[PDB]
Order: sequence, then C-alpha cells, then structure tokens
Amino acid sequence: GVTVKDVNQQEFVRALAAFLKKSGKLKVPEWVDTVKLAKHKELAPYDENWFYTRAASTARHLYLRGGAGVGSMTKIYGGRQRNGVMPSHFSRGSKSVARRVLQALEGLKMVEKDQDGGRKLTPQGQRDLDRIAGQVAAAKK
Amino acid sequence: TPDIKLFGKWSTDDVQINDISLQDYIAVKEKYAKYLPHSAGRYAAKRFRKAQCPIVERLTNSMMMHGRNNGKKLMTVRIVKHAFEIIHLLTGENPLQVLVNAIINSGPREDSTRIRRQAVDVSPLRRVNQAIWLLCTGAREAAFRNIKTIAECLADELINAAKGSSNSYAIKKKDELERVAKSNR
Amino acid sequence: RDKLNNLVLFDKATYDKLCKEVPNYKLITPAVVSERLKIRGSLARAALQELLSKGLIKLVSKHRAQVIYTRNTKG
Amino acid sequence: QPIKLARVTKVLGRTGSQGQCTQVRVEFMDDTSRSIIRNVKGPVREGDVLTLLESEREARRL
Amino acid sequence: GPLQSVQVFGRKKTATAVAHCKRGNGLIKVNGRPLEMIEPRTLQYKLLEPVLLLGKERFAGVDIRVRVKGGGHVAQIYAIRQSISKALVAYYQKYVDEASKKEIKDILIQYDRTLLVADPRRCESKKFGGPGARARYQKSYR
Amino acid sequence: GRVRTKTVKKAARVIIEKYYTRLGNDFHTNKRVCEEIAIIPSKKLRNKIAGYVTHLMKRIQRGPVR
Amino acid sequence: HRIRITLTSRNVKSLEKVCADLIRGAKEKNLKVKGPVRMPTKTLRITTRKTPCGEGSKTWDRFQMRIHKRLIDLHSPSEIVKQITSISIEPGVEVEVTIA
Amino acid sequence: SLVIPEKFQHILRVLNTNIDGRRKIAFAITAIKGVGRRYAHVVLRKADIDLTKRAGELTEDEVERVITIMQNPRQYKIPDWFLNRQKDVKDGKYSQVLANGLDNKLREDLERLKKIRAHRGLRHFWGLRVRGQHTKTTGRRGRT
RNA sequence: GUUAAUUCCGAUAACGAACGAGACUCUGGCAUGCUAACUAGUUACGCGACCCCGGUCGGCGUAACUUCUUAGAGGGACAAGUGGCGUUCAGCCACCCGAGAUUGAGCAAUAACAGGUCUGUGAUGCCCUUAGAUGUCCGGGGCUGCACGCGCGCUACACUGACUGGCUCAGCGUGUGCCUACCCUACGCCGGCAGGCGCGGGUAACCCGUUGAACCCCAUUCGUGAUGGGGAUCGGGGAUUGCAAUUAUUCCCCAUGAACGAGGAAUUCCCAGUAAGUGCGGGUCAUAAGCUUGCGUUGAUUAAGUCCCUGCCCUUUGUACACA
Ligand SMILES: [Mg+2]
Ligand SMILES: [Mg+2]
Ligand SMILES: [Mg+2]
Ligand SMILES: [Mg+2]
Ligand SMILES: [Mg+2]
Ligand SMILES: [Mg+2]
Ligand SMILES: [Mg+2]
Ligand SMILES: [Mg+2]
Ligand SMILES: [Mg+2]
Repeated sequence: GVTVKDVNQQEFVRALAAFLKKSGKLKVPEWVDTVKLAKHKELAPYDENWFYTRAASTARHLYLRGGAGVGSMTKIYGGRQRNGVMPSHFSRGSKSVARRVLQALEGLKMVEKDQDGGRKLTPQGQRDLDRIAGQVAAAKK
Repeated sequence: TPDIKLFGKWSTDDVQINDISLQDYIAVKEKYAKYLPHSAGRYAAKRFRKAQCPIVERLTNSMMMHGRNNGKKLMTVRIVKHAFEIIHLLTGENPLQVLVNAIINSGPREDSTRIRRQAVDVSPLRRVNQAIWLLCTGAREAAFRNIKTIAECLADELINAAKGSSNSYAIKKKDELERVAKSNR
Repeated sequence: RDKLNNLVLFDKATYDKLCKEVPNYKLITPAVVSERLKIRGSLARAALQELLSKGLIKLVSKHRAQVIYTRNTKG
Repeated sequence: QPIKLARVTKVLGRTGSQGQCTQVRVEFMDDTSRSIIRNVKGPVREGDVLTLLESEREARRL
Repeated sequence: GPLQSVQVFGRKKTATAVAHCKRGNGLIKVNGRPLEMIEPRTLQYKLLEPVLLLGKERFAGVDIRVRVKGGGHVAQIYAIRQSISKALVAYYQKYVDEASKKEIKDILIQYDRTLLVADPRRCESKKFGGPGARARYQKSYR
Repeated sequence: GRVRTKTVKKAARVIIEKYYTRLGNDFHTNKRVCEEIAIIPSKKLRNKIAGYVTHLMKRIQRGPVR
Repeated sequence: HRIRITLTSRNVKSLEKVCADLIRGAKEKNLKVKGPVRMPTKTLRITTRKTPCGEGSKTWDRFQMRIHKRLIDLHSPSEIVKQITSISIEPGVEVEVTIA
Repeated sequence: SLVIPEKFQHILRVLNTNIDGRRKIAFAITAIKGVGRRYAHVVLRKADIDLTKRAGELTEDEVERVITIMQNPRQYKIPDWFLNRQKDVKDGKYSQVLANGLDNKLREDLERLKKIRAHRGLRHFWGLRVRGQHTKTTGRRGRT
C-alpha cells in the first residue's frame, strides 16, 4: 500500500508526466514553444515537453495541499529575478500557464473547481497518482 | 554503535599518526569518529576547544572562503565527499591516512616575527591550522578559471602533499617559510 | 597568455585513441579526459557515457557537479 | 645535525613587539635533565610537544 | 491494552519538532514521509545517528510521527534529530524501568551533548549604523 | 569581574549580626531568610546579598571578622 | 446568552486587575465562564532620527507602544451583565461588549 | 556519432556573416545582428532542427531552411510581439531586421530625429546621454 | 593587592556624605510545574476518499487535554559546590551538576563647544521689505545640466559557475484614513508578460496567510573562448499612475551586447549564531528603492594577547605653553 508521500518525489514527477504523454488527452496550448514560462526567466524551457511536466507538477501539488488557486500556482513556481545592476528580487510566475494547465487537468477528470475557490484533486484523479506511486516504488526496488 | 565510519564508507580505524608532536591536536580516533563532516558547533567558545573538533570538520570549515560561498556548508561537504572518493581510487587506501599525512608534512615548523626578524618555532596547534589553511588555498587557486573541478584539485593537493613531492602548493610554501626563518636566525 | 584549441568532434585519429588507454586509467572524469585529449568538456561527457554502456568503465559516483568513472577490475 | 623535540614545562609570559610570541621553557624527553627557554609562535598549552629544528640557541627572558 | 503515548519536542534556532511516540511495531515517519526521503538528502546520517547508534531493536515496539514548523532546511534537520532522541528517553523513563534509560542516556551524550539538550544560540538584533549586529558602515575621514 | 559593591556588602554586614542565630551555611535556605526579614527591591540583588552572607559565615567559623 | 467582552489597554498591570475582578465578578453569581484568553501582544514601533538638524552621528530612537488584549465570555442575558461591567474600571482599561 | 563528419563546415556564411560551426546551432546563429539568445531558439523550433547538433554539422538544405524563416517571420506563426521592429514609421509593417538591415535602419532613425531637430536628435548629435540619466560623474572616460 | 569600573579589601589628618559606575527597565535562553484558551492547537473517537489489517489525508465533525501556539504570576544563577593561587581578606583559574557559570540594548555624571539647527514650530530679540511685495496664488523652467576631482553603495569579472526544469524550509510586521482623494488582497475568466475584467473576505491570532521567500538541494545544457560570464549604451512596440511623463516616472517584450580577466600608493569593519552570502517587511509612496531601519535563513578562518602604530585613564617629573 504505497502512497505519493512514501515514494521519492523527484522521479515521481518524471514518471507521472510520461503517463500524461501516453494518454494524449491533455489539450496542450498552441503557443507551447513561443512562450516564456515566467518573467523572471531568461530563456524558453530546454525540454520541449515541459507542458507535460508542468501539468504533472501541479497535479502533484494539488495532492499535498488542496484549494490551490491560480494565484497560488504563480507563487509556488516563482523565483529570483535578476534585475541587471539592481539587487535581485522575488517574481511570481505566469498566470496563463497556470490557468491553461489547471484547465488542462480539468478537461480530463483529474481536478474540479471545489468550493471556497481554487481547485482540489478529484477522487478518481487521486487513484491515478496512487497507481503511479505503485510502479515508481517497485521500480527502484 | 561501534565502528563509526565517515560517509558510511571510510573506516576511521587503522589510521595512524606517526608524529607524536601533533598526536593530540588531530581528532580522528574513536572519540571523534563521526558519520558526517558536519557538526553543530560550539568549538570557538574557548581557546582550546578547537582541538576537539574532528579534523575532517576543520577541513570543511576551511572551504567556505572567498566571498561567493561563505556559509555554504552543504556544497563544501559534498566536495570533500567526492574528493575522498577519488583519492581512494587513485592511491588505493583510506583517504583519512592521506589527509593526516598531508597535515603532518605541510604544517611549517618554524616562522619569523618582528621582535630584521627573529626565528621562532611554531606551537603544535598552529601547525595544524597552517596545514589546513595551506592545503585548501592550493586547491582553490588550482581550480580557478580551469576546466577541472574543485574536487580533484583538492584530491591531488592532499595526495601530492602526503608524499611530500614538492609539487603541491602547500609544501612549496612550507619550505619557503622554513628557509626564510633559517636565514632570519 | 596561453590559448586552448579544443576540438568538438573526434577525428578518426582520435576516436580510436581513447578506446585503447582511457579504459585503463585509474581515474576517469570528463575534466581529466578533456586535457589529455584536448577536447571540449561536453564532448568528454558524451564519450564517457557511451563507454559506460559498453561495460568497459564502471560508474562509482554521479553528481550534477561531477561524475566519476573508474576502470574495470583487473581480470 | 639531528632534530630534537621537547615538551613545555610552563608558560612564562607573552612577549614580542606586538604580543604575538610566547616564552616557555621546554624539557626534552630524550634527556630528562636539560631544560631551556624558547620563544614559540601560536597558542601553546602545557605539556605539548614542540618540534625544534635546532636546539642550541636560548631565548632571553622578558 | 493501555495506550503508551508521550509527546516530546525538539528545538533549534527557530525550527521546532514535536514527536508523538506511541507503542507499535517499529514505525518512523516525518510529516507523512520516512526518514530516508527527507530533503536535503546529503544530511541524511544526521537523522540516522540516534537509530544507528542504538539499533532497531530499541526502536522496535514504538511508532514515531514527527511534525515540524519553522526554521530552515538545516535547522529542521537538527530538530528531528533532537525529538526522536528525546522521545525514546522519555518513553523508557515512564513505561520502562529506570535501568533502561540510563545506558541509553550515556550512549547519546558521549556521542554529542546537543542530542538531548537544546542549543541556546539565537540571532541577535541589528543596531543602527551598521548592516548587521556588529558590522559598521565605512568611515570616510576624507 | 564578580566584585561585590558596597550596597551588597553593607546589607550583608548588617543582617549577619542581627540574625546570626537564624542565618546558616547553605545558600538556598538563607535565601529564604532574607526575603522576609528584610525588604529587597529585586531578586537579583537578594541573591547577591544571600550569597555573600553564606561566604561570610565560613569566615566567621575559623576566626573573628574585624 | 453567549456574550463576549474585550479588554484592550496599554498597561498590562491594570488590565489583569479588571480581568481578575470580572472572573470573580461572574463566578460569584455561579454562572459558568471560559477563562481569560490572551491575544498576542501588539508592538507599535516608530523609529526616527534624534536630531532636528543635519549633523551628528546617525542616531535613532526606538519608540514602542504595546497593546494587551483580553477576552472573557459569559452565558447570561443582558440585564445581569450591564451592571457587572459598569463598576470599578481602571481608567487605562477600556471595555467593549458584543453579542454572539 | 562522436566522429567528425566529412561535410562538417567550420565556418558557415549566412547573411554576409561568419558563423562558428564548432558552436551549438542555437547560439551560433546569434552571431548575425538582429537575432538574440531567444529569437534564435524559437526559429529553430518553428522548423525542425535537432538542437543538439552543432552549427557545422547540419546539411545545407537545413541551414537554407533556417534563413527563410528569419526573413519571413509572420509566415510561420511567429507572434507579432516577438519582433524588434513592430509597427514602424515607414511602411507600418511588423518585420524583423537582420545584419546590415539593422545597421542601415538605425542610422536612418538617428537622422530622422535630427531632421526635425528633436531633443533626442540633438543629444545623439552631441554624443551625450539621451535617456535622462545624470552626466555629472558618470560616463566620463569616453568623453575624454 | 583587586575589579569591566574612584569596584572592593585595606592603609589613613581625616569623618560622614552626593552624583556617575553598579543597582535599574526591556529583550534571549528554560519550566511536560500553575492559570487559561471555537480569533491557537494536540491526541483519541466516528465518518469519508484513495493504496494494498495497515497507511496517507492543512477532507469533515466531536471527547478530553495544554506538549507544540499564545500571555500572565511565580521559579531559576548566587563565584553557591569542589580543587589550586592569594596578606588568606578583597578576589582569580579550572572542574562537577546544570538551560545558562561574561546574551543584547535602553537610561546615563560635573564642566565645556562661541559644534549644527532662525529652512520644525503660532519658540524668539534685533535688522530689512511690505502693494510694481522678500506676502500669497497661477503658467513654464531649474534643483538631474558636464573637458574634471572626491565619498557612501549596487552589479560583476565566472565551473565552489551560469541556464532550464524539479524538490523543499521562515521570522519580525503592515492593511480601507478629521480634513484626505489615496488600503491589503483570495477566487474565476481574458492576454505571451506587464496588465484588464466580475466577484468575495478583512477595522484583523478571524482574511490575504499554513505568509508554498530567496540562498540552499536534486537532474540537464554549456566547457576556459570576454563564452550561455557581465549587463552599460541605444532602436522599435505595449500597459499602468497621474490634471500633465518630453530631459525617456515606473513596468513589460524583441533586438542592440561596452568596460571588466581580482584591482597601485592607500585605507575600513569585525571576533560567535558573530563576519559574510541570501531573501523578506516598515519608512519615504498618486506612480516608488541601488538608501535607511528591522527580520529570518545558511553559517565560518583566526584570537583569549599587547602597548609597536592610533588614542584614552591614574601617579611622578620638566615647562619660557594658558584663545594652552
Ligand atoms: Mg519558488
Ligand atoms: Mg574548475
Ligand atoms: Mg553654536
Ligand atoms: Mg559657528
Ligand atoms: Mg535696510
Ligand atoms: Mg539635490
Ligand atoms: Mg558575451
Ligand atoms: Mg548572462
Ligand atoms: Mg628641563
């Protein structure tokens, strides 16, 4: 009886995103390659298939803590913005990426717009992430 | 539990300090055998508590130098770990014996001071301090603007100094200091 | 005051070279490999990876800042 | 010309133009009869061993 | 049978770790995660020092669940290590005889005192005229 | 620098003869003596007075104090 | 019957005295209450430069103004509680009654 | 694989500019003026060039495919906000200027401002700072 | 003789005193002992979701309880125990037990400066001007101007690194206004970003907020090339604030890609959760931090000394000095 908590989280996201690629039911956006992930960043993501990871990462985050809205997702993925000859600061992520990712994980039944705002993990979507932890846990062993 | 071994890989036993002059100022043995080169602290509170700090810890603390990496213990700990790995597979025995031998051969035994300068000998504690200082600064300068990583620069500096080959930076400073001191005698 | 001219891809004079004595080094690392063969750092990483698969060098440690290789045990 | 090593018997005081060198008297373990006074640079306890490159010159008292 | 519970806390700079030790079959888990999967992984033997220095047979029969809040990455590491050691001592004190706490407490201290006694060091305030507690701005005589 | 100021020394030198029969040998018992037998504005000053009185008694045993 | 009273005052010595009295002032009339609960102390800080002129060493003032907050609650109708809080109020302490 | 190809070209000539073949393709084509560290990356993704390949490794059809994309950005789903000459004054056309075109275009804008004797034109003529920053103690070594 | 101390012991033509120091206030540490907690929580219970009896659940509700959170009262540490040094006094060193055997600030004497402030004041003497005003208001410009010299800082010169992903940790503290316009923000849609549009909470341990902060950590690409280091300068475009932004307020996008390869003589700050790295709040704020003032995080090398340099305190001594 394994669970997302009990398995290594670093390669858990790698396996969960590859499952989404095999499904082919995510409805990726059309500017996936010409967009920059956040203003504090400097280049486009090196891997072309980042959208499968970004969807996977948010789906993992919604498991640990529910009720995370779009304004939460931009704060979770923010980082240090180097401002030239200015001291660096903290800059939030992009809203559009979070919105389309959350709308992506809702198109197929993985999340739902629960009350009080934000999104939570649906009971059937919870099964999917628990199935992945099964194969990741045994693969290391 | 017995046989506390560094990193869970290197055994602290079978390490022998040949020079009795610095025996009590190098902490390798059973009372100071720890799984990690990381420790809480409280070693600078009094004058001689420094000698009860494990020697591998004292080397890690001598690697957070030159501004860019003050107070970065995690990066320094992993540097020593990788350096100890490649000292073993390049020399063939426990790196603790390599590090200890370098300390013995690198700490200068005589210096000069303003009292024209007079030649005075060095106390055992400062001999340890100078050794760790010299061994680390050699690795730092050998890795700056160079392709090879900081880990192997630290590895060969310990290896070269242990054999006393004179091609290491630490030894080139020791004989310099002892040759100047002799001329000031 | 000195300039390094490191190639990016093996010549046929060079690929056959590191299949002879590189699997015989005690210490194998992209940094040390680069300076003996005068090749780019990335080139050594890609080459040392292929030799790893063939089983002629065994991996002892792997970190984002350094990967370390040894040679196969004698006999 | 061999090299001798000796142990300090007590700490006499702090000397030097800037208080950076200590006078202590050393006692050879090779010979338990001969003791001399020497300057030493660095923090020194009582009973530790000093490596004497040459052990023929005596340090004047302060 | 009766519930065998004791809840002890651990301290560091600001991080605190309260551990609920009950009677079980040898379970250890932090925030719902095991000890080995605790970031950063480079500081892993710091968590494993009390268990390795005592063995699993002493941790058999109990379950530990440590929850943490505050401090930093390294500060927490020294808080979980603080609570698990203190929890085992406070268990053998109340539900096991005194002869079992003593040799446990001897072993823990002689490895390091700070494994059962908190560290009083705390950050100190910043004074005006300097970037920190004791540093001062550059003098500009001319 | 643990040097007793005249305020701590004077109170101890006055308390001690008025209550030599009550004041004893240990610090904790005569800490309780001073709290009620004389008004002390603060704890930290009471401890210093009581501590010096304890030190004074041991001197009295060997020989008279001037 | 659920009524809650708030006690906010700068002085911490006096605020407890009124707090202590009303717990006694309620328990005497055998009506159950929930104990004195204390909100975290609020510190107000105004850091300013000492000198009105320009020169001098750069010196600053550390002003503070603490606010201590207390809550007590009663299960009683309005007619009893009006006269409870109308007697023996320290001038520093202020009392405000609310109905849940 | 890791052996030098027989067709490897150490210097490529695109848009009257030398390109270092020993460099990665994404960063090598940055050599021509008008393309940066990001516009180069999207161009090589609007088309299908293996980013891992170095500049001197890809075929001549592949490079001539790349050149056409750059000079006609709007024809291949390049967003309009990703250009450096959006909504110009001459033809109102959102275009991408490259190599000598960027140098020629800049010099015309500088003489355009001086044509009407605007303030920024005069500052450029006098060789001073134009964006309102202080010139009391900065930018000294250039001005003798 | 002693102390951090004109702090004490003690000598004594002095006796008894006064301020300052110390005492004192706040703050840090630690108390499973006390008082409490639906604006703080824990444990058990009963559900429910998921994995295969157990496990996870900041998903829900409830019976005790106060360890974690909060805030009050008391406690606790005193050179008190022990061993040496000492006129055997004042006291000092070390060790045992201990949370702790020097936490950090605040306040702070007599005398003086011709130190700064008349641009803080309806604090003010005297002098000047007062209707073509040195009063007050309105429009525009300047206080930013650039052959140069100086000071406080920020960003850098790279691999102990940069970039792209993933992973995981805080603490102080603010928030809708007397005039007075001007608050903090959750959620959902629109956009690539800056942002815009509907909707709710909060006068606050109630909501933003479990403040998902950086550094750090793991995995990629780069490979010693002024290069994917560095981001100055300059062109084009889009928003927000404001009655008005041009001499670009600020923000965002593309492109442009300078010096800089560790810094001469010289000089500053610092010794323990300290230096340094790192980010986050208040102040200034219509628009708003390279500054200051606070907070946490990661966390050292060296040293327990001296009067050599710069100065300070007491005694003796010389003086042709006394705005010294
Ligand atoms: Mg983040
Ligand atoms: Mg290097
Ligand atoms: Mg004056
Ligand atoms: Mg004047
Ligand atoms: Mg006149
Ligand atoms: Mg000005
Ligand atoms: Mg460059
Ligand atoms: Mg860059
Ligand atoms: Mg004379």
